[PDB]
Amino acid sequence: ESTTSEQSARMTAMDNASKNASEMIDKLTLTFNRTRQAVITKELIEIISGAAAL
Amino acid sequence: TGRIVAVIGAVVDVQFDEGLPPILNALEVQGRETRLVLEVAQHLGESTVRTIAMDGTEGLVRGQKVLDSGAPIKIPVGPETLGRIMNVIGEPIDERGPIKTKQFAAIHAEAPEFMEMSVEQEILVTGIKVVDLLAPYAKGGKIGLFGGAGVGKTVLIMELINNVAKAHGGYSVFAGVGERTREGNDLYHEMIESGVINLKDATSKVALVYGQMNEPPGARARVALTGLTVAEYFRDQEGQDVLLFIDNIFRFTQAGSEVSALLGRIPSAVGYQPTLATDMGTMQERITTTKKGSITSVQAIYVPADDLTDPAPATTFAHLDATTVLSRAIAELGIYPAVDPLDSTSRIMDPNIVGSEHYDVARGVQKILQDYKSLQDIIAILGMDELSEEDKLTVSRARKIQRFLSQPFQVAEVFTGHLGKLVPLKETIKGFQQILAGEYDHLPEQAFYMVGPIEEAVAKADKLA
Amino acid sequence: NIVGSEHYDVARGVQKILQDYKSLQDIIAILGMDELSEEDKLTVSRARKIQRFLSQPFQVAEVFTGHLGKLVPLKETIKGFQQILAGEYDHLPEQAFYMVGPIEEAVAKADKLA
Amino acid sequence: ATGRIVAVIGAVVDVQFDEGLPPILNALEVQGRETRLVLEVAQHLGESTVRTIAMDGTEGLVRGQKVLDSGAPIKIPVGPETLGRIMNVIGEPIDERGPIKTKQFAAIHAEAPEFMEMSVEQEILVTGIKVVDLLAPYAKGGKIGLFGGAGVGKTVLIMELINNVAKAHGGYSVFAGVGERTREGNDLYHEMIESGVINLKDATSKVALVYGQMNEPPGARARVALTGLTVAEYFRDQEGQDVLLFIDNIFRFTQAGSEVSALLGRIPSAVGYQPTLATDMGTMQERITTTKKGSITSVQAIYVPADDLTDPAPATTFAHLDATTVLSRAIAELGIYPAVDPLDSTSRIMDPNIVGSEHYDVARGVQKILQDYKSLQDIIAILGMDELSEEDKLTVSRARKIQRFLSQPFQVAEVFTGHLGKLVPLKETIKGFQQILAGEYDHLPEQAFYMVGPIEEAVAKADKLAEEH
Amino acid sequence: FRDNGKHALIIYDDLSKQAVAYRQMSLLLRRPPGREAYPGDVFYLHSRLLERAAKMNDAFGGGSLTALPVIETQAGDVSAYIPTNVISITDGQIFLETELFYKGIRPAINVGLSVSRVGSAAQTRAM
Ligand SMILES: Nc1ncnc2c1ncn2[C@@H]1O[C@H](COP(=O)(O)OP(=O)(O)O)[C@@H](O)[C@H]1O
Ligand SMILES: [Mg+2]
Repeated sequence: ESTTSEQSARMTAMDNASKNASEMIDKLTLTFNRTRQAVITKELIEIISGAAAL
Repeated sequence: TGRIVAVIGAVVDVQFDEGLPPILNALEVQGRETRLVLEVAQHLGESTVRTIAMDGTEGLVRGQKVLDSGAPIKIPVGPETLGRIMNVIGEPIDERGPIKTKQFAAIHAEAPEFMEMSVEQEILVTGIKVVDLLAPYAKGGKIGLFGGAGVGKTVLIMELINNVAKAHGGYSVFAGVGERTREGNDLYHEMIESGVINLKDATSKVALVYGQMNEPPGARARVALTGLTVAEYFRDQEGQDVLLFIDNIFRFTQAGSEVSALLGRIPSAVGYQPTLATDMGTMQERITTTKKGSITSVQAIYVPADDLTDPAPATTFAHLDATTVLSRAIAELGIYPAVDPLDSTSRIMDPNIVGSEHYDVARGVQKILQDYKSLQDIIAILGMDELSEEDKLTVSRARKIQRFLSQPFQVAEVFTGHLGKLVPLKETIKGFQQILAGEYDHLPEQAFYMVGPIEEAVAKADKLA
Repeated sequence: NIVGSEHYDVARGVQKILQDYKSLQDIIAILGMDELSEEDKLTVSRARKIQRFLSQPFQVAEVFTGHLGKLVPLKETIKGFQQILAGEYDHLPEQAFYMVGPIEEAVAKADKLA
Repeated sequence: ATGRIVAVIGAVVDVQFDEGLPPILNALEVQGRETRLVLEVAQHLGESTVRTIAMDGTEGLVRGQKVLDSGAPIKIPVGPETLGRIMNVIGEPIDERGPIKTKQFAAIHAEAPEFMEMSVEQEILVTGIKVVDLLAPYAKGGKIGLFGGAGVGKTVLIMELINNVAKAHGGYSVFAGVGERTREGNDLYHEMIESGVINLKDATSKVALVYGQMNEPPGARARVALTGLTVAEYFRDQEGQDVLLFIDNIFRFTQAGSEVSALLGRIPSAVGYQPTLATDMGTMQERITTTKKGSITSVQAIYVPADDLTDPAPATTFAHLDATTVLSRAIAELGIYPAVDPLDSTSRIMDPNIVGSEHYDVARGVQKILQDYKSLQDIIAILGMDELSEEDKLTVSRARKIQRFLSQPFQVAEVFTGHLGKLVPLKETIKGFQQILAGEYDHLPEQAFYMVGPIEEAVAKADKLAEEH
Repeated sequence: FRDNGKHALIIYDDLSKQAVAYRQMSLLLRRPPGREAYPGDVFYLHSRLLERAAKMNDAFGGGSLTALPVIETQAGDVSAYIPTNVISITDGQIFLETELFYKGIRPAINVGLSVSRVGSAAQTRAM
C-alpha cells in the first residue's frame, strides 16, 4: 500500500512543478521581448546622435 | 523637361525649369533601353525634386533629359486584363503580346468618403464548411492567413477564386509583394493546371501582379497599390464582389522602412519608419464596401522573431476582422483543408450580426472540441475505460465532427479522384445541428470523411460491407 | 550611537529574516513548500508576519476603506518586532497581523477568527 | 618644406602647408619643443590642409609653430644591435644605457606578402602544458590566440611560454607590449636579467623589447604593434632564423583607434567602434605569417570585454588564428588552474593524419565525456546525486577526475602557490588519460589528481592523504 | 457648455493613436527621441488637454466637463511609457482583462485593480 501511496504523489507533485515552471516561463518571455526591442531602439539613437553632431 | 543633377544609389534628383511637377507624379528618363520611372517625393527648393527610382540606376549620367507625364503611374485596366501578368508599372512580363484595353487608372487615389460606406455587417459565403461556420468572412473586411509552406496554402488560394466566381460572380487580383521568382513561377503553372487561368479563351478568373524580390526597394512598396487599382475597377464600374490576395503583408511594411531611410529620415522604434501608421492607413482604407460593390482581402502574415507585439505585426492587427490558421498537426491527421477550428477567431461572430441560428450551433462545436482536447490526455497517460459512459459519446462525437469538417475541393478533381462539393450556408448549419444532438451517432466514422452535405453521409454508410 | 544599541539590534534582525526569505522564492515557486527543511519552515512562517506587520492604516485614507487611522509611538514599534523575532506569537495566523496599529490589537483580532 | 599649425582639438592637430604637400602616412617634426614630437598624416582636406595624429602629448602647442617634414614614414633603427634594449615608438631608447648604434633603418608601414610567398607545411610545437598539448595542439610557424576576460590569467600564461619555449629555442625573440600596466614592463626587465636572457655586460642577449603602455596618448597605442612586427620582420627576411613574437595586449590596438576616430570625421558603426575596424586589423594581421624566407611563431593575448565573445573586436580576430585557447571565469572560480575551456578551444592540426590515430581518439574521448557531464547536471538539480543509477554515477566520477587532472602547477606561479613547477611530456599526457577513461583508477578519491604532474604522482599523493586519518 | 451652466461629456478614442501621430511630426522635424523613440514633451501633450475637464463653482455658473480617455496596452503592459503618463494624470482607472473576456465574463472588469478616488463621495445613498 505504501509503494502505491508514494508513487501516486510523485505523479501529482511532478505535475504542479511543470505548471508553475510554465506559468513562470511566459512572464519571462514578455520581459525578454520588451528588452529585446529596447536595445535595438537604444543603440539606434546613439548612431543618429553621433552622425547629427558631426 | 528636366535634368538629372544627383545620382546617389536608388535616389535621383531632378532639376526642372518651368513645369515643376507635384508630389506623387511619375517621370521617365530619356535615352535608355527599358522604362525607368521616377516618382517625385519631396520639393527640395530652387526647382529641384527628390525622386525614388523603380529599376536599375547605373548608366545614368549627370545632365540627362527627363520628361514628365503630368499624372501618377497609370496602368492598363479593364476586363481584358484577366489572365495576364504585369509588374508595378503596367508592363506585361509573360511575352504574350501587349495588353490592349480602353481606359487607364492612377494608383494613387483617395479613400471613399464617409457618406458612401456600408452601414451594416454582411457575411461572405465561400462554400467551405470550416470557414463559413466557425470563422466566417465579412464582406469588405481584411482576413489574415496564418501558416506557410508544406501545409496546403496555395490550394486554399486557388479554391476561393473558383467558388466566388460560381456563387457570387466576382473576379480576383493576385499581388505578389516582393515574392520569389522560383515560387512565383510555380503558382503560374499550378493555376493553369486547375482551370482558373486559361491560355485559349476569355474565361480566366484572375489577374496577376508580380513585383518580384530582386527589384529596387521603391518598386516593392507600390505593388500593393497597383494590385488594388485593378480591384477597384470591378467595383466602381461593374459592381462585382471582388477578392484580393496579398502575399505577404510583412514585405509591404519592410519595403516601406527602406524608402524612408534612403530618403534621410530618423527611424522610429525598433527600426521602422516614422509613418508606420499612415502607410497602413492610406492603403487598407480603400479596401471597403461602398454602395456599388465591395472588395474583400485575404492577406498572409509573417511574424518576425515570434514576437506578437513587434510594431510590424501590431499595426496590421488593428485592421483585420477574422484570422484563419493552417496547422500542420491537422495535415498529418489526414484532414483537408488543414484549418484549425479552435485557434481561428472572427470579429463578426455575434448574435446581432449573423443571428441566433448560426450562433448556438457554432458555439457548441468549439465547446465539444475542447472536451475531447482535455480528455485525450487522461486516455494517453492513464487509460481508456475509467471515464464515465456520458464521456464516451463525447469522445465518439468529436471524432465525427472533426472529420465532417473535411471537404473535397473542385481544384483537386484530377488527382484525388473525388467530386468537388460546394456547400451553401443553410446545409452546414443544418448538418452540425444534428450531430450535436446524437441524431446520427450510430453510423460509423468513415461515412463522414470527405463528403459534401449531410445528405451524402448516409448514402456512404450503405456502401460499407 | 545615535539611535541606541537596542533600536539598532532589532532593526537588523528584521532585515536578516526578510533577506533569507528572498533567497528561497526561487525554490518555493517550483518545488513547493514541502521540499524545505524544518528550520526553514520557520523563516518562511515568520517573515510572512513581519511583512504583514509593516502594513498600517493611514489617517488620510479613511475615505478609502473606512478604517480608523492609527498612530504608534517609537517605543512600541521596538516591542512589536521583539515578540515576533523571538517566537512569542507562533500560534496565530498571518491574517491576524494585517492592518493594525501596535502589537496588542493583533491578539485582539485572532480571537475573532476562532 | 615648412608648414604651420592652424587648429588643435584633443590629439588631432591640423596643419596647413603652402607649397609642398607631404603624402599620407609620413612623419612631421614639430620645431620649438625640448622633446621630440612627431605627427603622422592621416587625411587630406583640400586647399593644402592635412590633418594629423600626434605621437606625444599636445600641451604647450601654439598656432603658428613651424613644422618640418621628413619625406618618409617613421623609420626606427633595426639590426642585431637592438637586442637587450627597450625602445620607444619612434626608436628612441628608454633603457637609459645610451644610443642604439646600428646601420639599418626601416619604416613601420609596409605591404603584405603575396599568395605565392606563403608556406603550407604544418608541424607540432610541444610546450609541456597538459590542457594545451592534449585538446588543442600548437604549431610551429602558426598564429596562436589567448582569449578570456579580465583577471583570469592571460599575462601569466604568456609568461609561461617565455619560460619554457624561449630558452630552448635557437633563434631570437621579440616582445611587444601594447597598452598594459607600466609596472609589468619592469617585472619583465627584472625576470630576464636574473635568468640571463638579457645580458647587460656583453653581446650575447636573445630578446628585444618594444613598449608602449597605457599612459601614452591614444595615437601612440596604435603604432606600437606596427613597431613590434617591424623588428621581427628584419630577422625573418634579411636573416633566416626562426623568430618568436609575443604580443600582450592586442585589444588595445583596436580600442586606441576608436578614440581618435570621431574627431577625424567618421560616423560610428555598431556598439561604438570605427567604421574601418576590420580593415586595419586585417592589414596588421597579414604581416604576421610564415613565408618562404622564414617562420614566425606568434602568441597573442586578446582581451574580451566583460566576458562577451560576440563583441566586434574579439569576434573578428578568429579568422586570423589557427589555435584558440579560450580562458574562462567559470572554470577559474572552481580552483582549476589554468582555466582553459576544453569545449571551446580548437586547432587546425587536430587531425588523425597529423597527430596520429592514437592521440585523436583520446582528445575526442575527453570532450565527449565532459559534454555528457554537462547534460547530467540538469538532472541532479531536481533529483539529487544518490537517486541516479549506478551506470551514470560512474561517468560523473570519471569526468570529475578528468577536470581535476587537467590543472597543472605552473613554474612562474610559485609565489602564488608555493608548489613546484611541473612539465609533463607529450607521450605521458596521452597515457595518463587513457587509464582514467578505461577505469584503471576507480579506487582513488578525486583529490589525488589536483595540481599534479604526470600520472605517477597521482598515486603517491593518494597514499600520503590516507595515513592522517 | 461648461462655462454656460451646462454639463458635458467627452470620450477620446483613443489617446494611444494620438501619441503615435505626435511622434511622427516630431521625428520629421529632427527632434531628439527619448524612451521608445518618443519626443521629450509627450507629458505636455496629454496634461494640457485633460486639465480642462473640471467643475466650476456656483459663482461661475455651476457647469462641469467629464472626460473618459482610452489607452490600449500591448499584452497587459501597464508599466510602459504611455500608460503610466496617463495613470499619473487621471483620477482613477478601469481595467479590462483579455483573459476574463475569453472565459465568458463580459464586461471583463478587473475588480481588483479598478479604483476611483474622488468619485466615491458623489453617488446615490440608495446605491
Ligand atoms: N598559474 C595561474 N593559475 C591560475 N590563476 C593565476 C595563475 N597565475 C595568476 N593567476 C591569477 O590571475 C589573476 C590575473 O593575473 P594576470 O595574468 O597578471 O592578469 P590578466 O590575465 O588580467 O592580465 C591573478 O589575480 C592571479 O590570481
Ligand atoms: Mg595583463
